[PDB]
Amino acid sequence: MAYHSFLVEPISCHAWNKDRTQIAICPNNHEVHIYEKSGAKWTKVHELKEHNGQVTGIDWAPESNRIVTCGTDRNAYVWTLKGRTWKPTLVILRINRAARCVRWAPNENKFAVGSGSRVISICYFEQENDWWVCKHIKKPIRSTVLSLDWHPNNVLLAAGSCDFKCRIFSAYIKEVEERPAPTPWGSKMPFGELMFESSSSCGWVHGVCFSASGSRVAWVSHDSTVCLADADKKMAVATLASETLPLLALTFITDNSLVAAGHDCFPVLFTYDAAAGMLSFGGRLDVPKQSSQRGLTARERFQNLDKKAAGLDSLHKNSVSQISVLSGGKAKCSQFCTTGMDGGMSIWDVKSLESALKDLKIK
Amino acid sequence: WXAXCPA
Amino acid sequence: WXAXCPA
Amino acid sequence: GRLPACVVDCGTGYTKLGYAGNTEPQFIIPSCIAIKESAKVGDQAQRRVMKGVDDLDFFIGDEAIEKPTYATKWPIRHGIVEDWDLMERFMEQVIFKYLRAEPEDHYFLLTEPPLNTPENREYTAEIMFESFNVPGLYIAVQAVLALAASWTSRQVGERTLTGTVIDSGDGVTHVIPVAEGYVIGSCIKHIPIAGRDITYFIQQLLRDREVGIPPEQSLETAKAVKERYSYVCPDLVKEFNKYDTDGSKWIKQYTGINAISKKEFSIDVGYERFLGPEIFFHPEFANPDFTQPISEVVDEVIQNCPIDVRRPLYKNIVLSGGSTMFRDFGRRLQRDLKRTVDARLKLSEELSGGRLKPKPIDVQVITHHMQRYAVWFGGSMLASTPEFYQVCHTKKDYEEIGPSICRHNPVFGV
Amino acid sequence: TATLRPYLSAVRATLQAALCLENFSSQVVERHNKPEVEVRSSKELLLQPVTISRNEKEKVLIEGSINSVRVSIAVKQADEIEKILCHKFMRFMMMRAENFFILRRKPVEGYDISFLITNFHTEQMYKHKLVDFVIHFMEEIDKEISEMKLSVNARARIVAEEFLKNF
Amino acid sequence: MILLEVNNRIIEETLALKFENAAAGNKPEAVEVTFADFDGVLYHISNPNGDKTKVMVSISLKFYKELQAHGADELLKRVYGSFLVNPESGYNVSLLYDLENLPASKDSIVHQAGMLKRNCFASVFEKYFQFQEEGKEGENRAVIHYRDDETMYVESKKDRVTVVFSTVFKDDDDVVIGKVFMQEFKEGRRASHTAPQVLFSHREPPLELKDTDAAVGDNIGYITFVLFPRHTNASARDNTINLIHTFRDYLHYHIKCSKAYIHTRMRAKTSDFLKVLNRARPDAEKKEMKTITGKTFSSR
Amino acid sequence: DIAALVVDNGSGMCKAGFAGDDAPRAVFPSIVGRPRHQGVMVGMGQKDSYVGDEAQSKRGILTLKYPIEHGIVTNWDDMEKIWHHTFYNELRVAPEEHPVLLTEAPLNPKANREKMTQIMFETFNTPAMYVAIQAVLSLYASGRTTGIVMDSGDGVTHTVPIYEGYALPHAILRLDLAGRDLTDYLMKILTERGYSFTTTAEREIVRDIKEKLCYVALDFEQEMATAASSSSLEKSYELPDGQVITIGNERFRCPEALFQPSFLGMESCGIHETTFNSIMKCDVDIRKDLYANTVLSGGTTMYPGIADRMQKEITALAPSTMKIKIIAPPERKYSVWIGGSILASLSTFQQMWISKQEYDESGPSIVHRKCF
Amino acid sequence: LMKILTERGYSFTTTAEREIVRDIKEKLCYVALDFEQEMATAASSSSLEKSYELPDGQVITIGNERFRCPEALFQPSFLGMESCGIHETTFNSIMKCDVDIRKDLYANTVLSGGTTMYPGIADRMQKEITALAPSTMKIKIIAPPERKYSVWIGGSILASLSTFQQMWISKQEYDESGPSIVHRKCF
Ligand SMILES: Nc1ncnc2c1ncn2[C@@H]1O[C@H](COP(=O)(O)OP(=O)(O)O)[C@@H](O)[C@H]1O
Ligand SMILES: Nc1ncnc2c1ncn2[C@@H]1O[C@H](COP(=O)(O)OP(=O)(O)O)[C@@H](O)[C@H]1O
Ligand SMILES: Nc1ncnc2c1ncn2[C@@H]1O[C@H](COP(=O)(O)OP(=O)(O)O)[C@@H](O)[C@H]1O
Ligand SMILES: [Mg+2]
Ligand SMILES: [Mg+2]
Repeated sequence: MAYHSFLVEPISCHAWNKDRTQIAICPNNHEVHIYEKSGAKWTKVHELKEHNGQVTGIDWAPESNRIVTCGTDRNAYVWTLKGRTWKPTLVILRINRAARCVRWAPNENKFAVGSGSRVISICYFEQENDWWVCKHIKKPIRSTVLSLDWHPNNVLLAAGSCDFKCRIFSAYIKEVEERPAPTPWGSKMPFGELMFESSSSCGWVHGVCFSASGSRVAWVSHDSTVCLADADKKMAVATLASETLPLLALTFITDNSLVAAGHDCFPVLFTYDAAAGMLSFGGRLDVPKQSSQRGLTARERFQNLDKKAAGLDSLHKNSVSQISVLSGGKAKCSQFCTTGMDGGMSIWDVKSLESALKDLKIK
Repeated sequence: WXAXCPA
Repeated sequence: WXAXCPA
Repeated sequence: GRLPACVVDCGTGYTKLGYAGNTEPQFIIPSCIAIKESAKVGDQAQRRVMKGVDDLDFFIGDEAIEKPTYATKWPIRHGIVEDWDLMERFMEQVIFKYLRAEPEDHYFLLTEPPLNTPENREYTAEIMFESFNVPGLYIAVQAVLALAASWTSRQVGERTLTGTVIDSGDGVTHVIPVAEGYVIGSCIKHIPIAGRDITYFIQQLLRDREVGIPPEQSLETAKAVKERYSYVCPDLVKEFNKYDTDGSKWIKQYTGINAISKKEFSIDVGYERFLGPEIFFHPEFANPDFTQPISEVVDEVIQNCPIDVRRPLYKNIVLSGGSTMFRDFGRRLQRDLKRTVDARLKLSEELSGGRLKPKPIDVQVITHHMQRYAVWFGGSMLASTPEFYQVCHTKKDYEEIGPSICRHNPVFGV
Repeated sequence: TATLRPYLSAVRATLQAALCLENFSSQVVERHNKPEVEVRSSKELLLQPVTISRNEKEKVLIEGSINSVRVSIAVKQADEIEKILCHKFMRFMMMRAENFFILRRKPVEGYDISFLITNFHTEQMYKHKLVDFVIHFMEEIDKEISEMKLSVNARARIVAEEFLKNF
Repeated sequence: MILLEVNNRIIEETLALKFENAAAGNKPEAVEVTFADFDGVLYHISNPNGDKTKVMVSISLKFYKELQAHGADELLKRVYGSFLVNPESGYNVSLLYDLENLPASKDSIVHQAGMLKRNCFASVFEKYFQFQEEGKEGENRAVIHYRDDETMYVESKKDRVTVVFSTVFKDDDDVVIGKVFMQEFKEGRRASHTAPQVLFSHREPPLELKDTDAAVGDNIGYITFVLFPRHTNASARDNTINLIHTFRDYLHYHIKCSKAYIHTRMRAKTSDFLKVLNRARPDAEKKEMKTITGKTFSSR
Repeated sequence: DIAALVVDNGSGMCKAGFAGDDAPRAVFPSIVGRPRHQGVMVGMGQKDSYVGDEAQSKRGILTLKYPIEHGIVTNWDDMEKIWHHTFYNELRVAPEEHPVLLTEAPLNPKANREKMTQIMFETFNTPAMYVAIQAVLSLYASGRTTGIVMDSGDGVTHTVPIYEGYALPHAILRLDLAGRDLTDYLMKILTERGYSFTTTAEREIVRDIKEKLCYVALDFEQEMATAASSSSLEKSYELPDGQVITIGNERFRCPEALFQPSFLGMESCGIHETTFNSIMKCDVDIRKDLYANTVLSGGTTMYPGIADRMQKEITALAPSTMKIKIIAPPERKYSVWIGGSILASLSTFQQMWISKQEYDESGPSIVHRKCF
Repeated sequence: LMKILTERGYSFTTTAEREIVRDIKEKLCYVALDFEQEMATAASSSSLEKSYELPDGQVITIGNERFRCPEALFQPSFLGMESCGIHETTFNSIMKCDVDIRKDLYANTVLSGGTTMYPGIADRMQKEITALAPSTMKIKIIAPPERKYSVWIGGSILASLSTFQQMWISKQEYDESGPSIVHRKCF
């Protein structure tokens, strides 16, 4: 548990490697900065500069150690670590607007890039030509694709959009993997199929996430509502309308409990009751911290008496934009990392958070 | 005042 | 100074 | 009936006031304002709030330089108004004290340099339309009116509507090629090096060498030295040598009066006789950003205009403004331009193969009887015609569209 | 003040229900990043324009979006002198619209002033302090205009005394 | 400048220049200068029939008919002597200076030539001053059309002189500020122990304007001065005439300076609001020290 | 933002730095040395004027001259030398690119600041300057907008009372009595013991003795009777040539002159009574706020136990219900400079410069309009 | 004057030099008939400077100061005093009285005291009062040729009166009623 502010400008997106010893962040510009954990302090080890616009999606494949970065220059790059430097391989996305998000597949054989061209790009490799190619899922989509998360069976793909709908497409690529096994979502799974499409018509969808077992899909809306669709119950939707500001990211720490965050800057916890089909506000995870005041010197007193004649009680001073699971997977998580629009990186802990608050029960 | 006394 | 005291 | 339109040419070092229809400006005052300034602390927008009626305790023009207890401020720098409070007060005394015009019965014709930012025009429109409530305004470029001031001194039958106007005032020097009466705006050149830079250079020269000049007049002297003993040299190092070997003839004496004890001081005017004007043909002497002589700038101006209007433009280069009243200025300008043009023509002939010898381009620099106020008289022409009242921005146009009515001028497209 | 307290509380609560802005690149043009409420290019990134009014002629129109918020204020103007002073004051506010980073050089038609807070203003500057600035403007503008009116009255009296003194 | 002045600067400048050129012995040059003044007055200094030795200064006024009445030229004649000649075609009054018969002390005739409009006005106005001095009640009362939509109703009685300005401004902003500048005009009599009785009215015209053709309406304001025999005696009537003459122009002038006054307070309050906004910009942790120009410091 | 040089340059020691720091970058005694013997060893390099620390180190063969005396510049050539050494040798910065915030004591002749402006604009060509009053900067450094600053430099002492920012210019009390007079008095009284320092190179030794050993006695007569009845106050100082001297009674007799100038043959009141008079000249409604905000500064108020003496002396002159606080921070010597860096780093201060252009058109008479 | 002389560079601090400064004030100072105009004149010429010789041979020249010292009488704001000038003081003292007598006082203003021996103080006082008082009334400043001893002359005339011998405080009266008798015997 700690908080580290890498910079004062927002962090667009971050990604960790397998052993959670290095982090790749976006300093709110074209570069990708790879920092390494050295004892208790962070030290920048790599700078990846190939993009023309600011990066909007980074993802780090654990087993193969390949980074994928998509930015607003309509391009994607796959960085591989040659000796001591990261060399990029360009992927031809064939989109005509800025990309928005990128996600490796669980088996690291393909990756999905959601863009603002109203398409999803499933990119894979062609070792016959050393050619990173891509196919397009573009039928029921009518706006930007904001968030992606893959099913544990390497085929299905949850996608939230600015068209108010959360969908579950089938990203089956019949040239890199075998025909998948039937899931409670459907038995017919050709590429580009539509397995599920939410009924919401209000608020954009900032974040979607599959369960640890791939039987539940949860998402957050700008409508302040957090929803969860269960597949073992005829794809039934359980919604919870919050009374705070909207959420931007979420994750599955267990098969029953979610950890969301957003424009409130503090993580909240929700729970799912399968015996009733309804979400419950588990409550705020962070304990409101008391920020110490400092006495003013004479140089600073006059400097802010001439020029201008903390308010927030959490670690982050701006909205939280991305939540990842550090260690423990999604079946039983113990650490989750949050990055927001204040350049900070909060490594949380589930055990310490459950210890600090005894009114907090994780289903 | 105006005439007589001040005010 | 000029008058009073030196300076 | 109609009353004559007011013409107010506001320049950096001097403002010319008059009523359109006359032959010369009714007033030529310095563009300065004397206001009461004391030792205060705080911003400039905060110490300018005067209680009561104390914001009308100011003077302008000749009456603002005499006042020894007031602080004299110059609102216009490089032709661009940097202070709008002082400019509004200056305008209100220009209208209500000197011109004695009721600003609701007279169309106004103000002036501007080429590169005046559009926000300056919008502020001028806001001032003249909402504060003074003029029925119509017209902000014409300064040098384009200076062309129609050379017709009073040239023989009949050779008063052309095509020429390159060179206006060198107190704060800015701009070159405007007019062809057949249409301002070729995309070729206008604009250099912020002008008379006042010469006056700063001359005072810095005098202060490094001479002794006995009272500090409070160190500028007032460098103007009397510049506008009296200054000429143009055909060569610089040769002139330095001519001053070094025969100083007894080329070094003059200037005798001024210290206006506190009325004693007289005497200084020696030496190199600053020819180094002053030389910042026209060597602008790096005063501003290290520019490095291009004025002959080369004029040649670029004329060589960018359409082809079949290049030969008449070379024939009617009209000087204007005070800073061009230096002895043999036009002569050196024409000499350099003739050199450039003849060299280019010989190169074109050589490249052609040597079969035709084209007509040598006639280059002429026109000094006339009206240079010191050549702009204003031009305005006094334009603001005396009927068609003038068809190109002004009527009060209705402002009341409808707003100050953005005055946002366009012939230097930029769309 | 204390007569604008519920009106200002409602305006402030509606301001921090919007101003939850996010970065967003355009959809109708290749690589531009423009405020989506100013261009009105996509109708899916535009929230409902909500009006909060204290009476018929004092109101705030809030137009939200995914990376921008446009807050137009129609101020109280009781008589013609207050109208003239409010016009001139809003104009002198627009003149410096790069020192006010959240200001707009021209008000929305029908409204007296307009602020345009994009997402960069909420990433690089404090959000709650922007809300506080808007609410403080709405609190103090009436008072400042009334003091302008009193200044005009004092100027008129001084001018009258300066004339009638010479007789 | 608080109080407007009565002497025109262009006339004085031009005539002084001509008289300096003539007194030094230089040959006279041509002159043709046309200009204007307040209240729609039109001046023209020229030469009669290209005669470069004579300078004729003509003036066209708005009280055209009131000056042609019998006895309205006593002051003009008295002050201008032989300089007063027949009006130039299209103008109303005309002086004629011969550059070869100029008397000594050329400052006095130029000081009296710059006040041509003031003298034309005071000539048509001292009629009632005399009608009151001579102890006659019910003397002629008239309406001087000193402008084109505004009037000045003058009346002379046994013991007073009543002057009623019927005034109206052209612009809407000027009208709105003029309502205030005229409402607050009775608060001036607290600045002096001797000031003429001033009455303001815009609900209804006074009872003096019910037999006469002075401009009336629902957009016009009426300002009544009651000049008593301590403001119209033979020693303090010059100042009274100057003030009654330049009153409307002075009010217009100060209405138009009120805006340039208010602009400073508005700039101050704009800066005060910018200082409240500044609380939103997060203070930097380290700034790079620059130079007066703005370039890098180039040193520690 | 712009970097503006802050050059205190009071009498005694010149302290120059950049605006925005917490301590002056270069502090050196404002002296100018001149060789007073023939040069015989040619080829080693020689100079005809040493400035600052170099003149101090070589003081054995120089005639140290102070260009400033009692807060007034009396030799402008040496002042220009000092400024040149400050600009091009200590700070090593081009002066024609940075504004300059100089300081001047109150109630000095106007010709002083006039010639200062003329020198700074016509010799070094600074683009802008500003001449501030020392005590106002001292109050800036203390981080408060109300109080009476009591600045006792090396050549001049002065008090300035300020309330809510509105300084009262009719109660500013100046007193030409400071470290140099005390140094001369110590030179005088050191003879009675048996030591004679008479040359301007040994005045530096006497100044070091003063600022290392001298201190202020809380009760003068008690301390006199004590040090005159027992050898428990004597201290020994080693001259730069091995000799050791022992001073007893003199230790507190040197600074005591500050509290009763009758020792120096002067008529003016002590510094405590001067401060009390300055306070009493202000209106009755602010005195209580001044008593609790007395501020000391200058290197002459660095004597051990002077805050307690000033408190004990003012408390005897003020009503028994007023609380007397002597706010003496341990960084008092640099306070006048520290307030300067605070001032020149403000945003609105850019509107208070004297721009080179404004001077080029108005001569030196502009400082009286732009700077109070 | 001791304070403003430091502007020129002259420092008089000890009580012995206050007498020199007082001799300068009572030999060179004069009241200006128009303060702003005299200030503008003394700032654009050298015809207002006068040289005084200290009693050691040193010669000083004072210019603008000559009339800035007595001007404090008409503008105490220079001394940081809130009170009004002596002209407004006299006018207010007159206006405190009944109406019918305000005329006579206007024509019988009698200066007195040494401080009113400044050249040009009568004219300045007259101008100020006639600018304050109504225009009909007449203002006459009775500044006698001598007014340094006028109080003493009046005291002599009073003591030499024959009707005054019944108003002395007699020794027996003091021995009977103590000092406080001075509050009832004397007005
Ligand atoms: N005869 C002259 N010779 C040289 N310089 C002159 C002459 N007359 C004026 N100047 C310079 O030109 C400037 C004034 O000319 P002007 O055309 O009025 O400029 P502006 O119109 O911009 O004020 C001043 O800087 C003055 O020194
Ligand atoms: N810490 C100290 N203790 C005692 N005396 C000191 C101390 N510091 C400085 N002084 C003496 O005070 C005198 C004047 O102080 P100084 O700071 O030099 O004035 P200024 O600030 O004008 O340069 C110096 O000569 C020095 O000897
Ligand atoms: N001619 C003068 N000019 C200026 N000041 C004077 C003049 N004569 C006297 N004074 C000053 O006025 C003060 C009063 O003078 P005086 O008539 O002696 O009354 P008092 O006896 O109360 O002092 C004196 O202190 C003196 O300094
Ligand atoms: Mg010009
Ligand atoms: Mg000091």
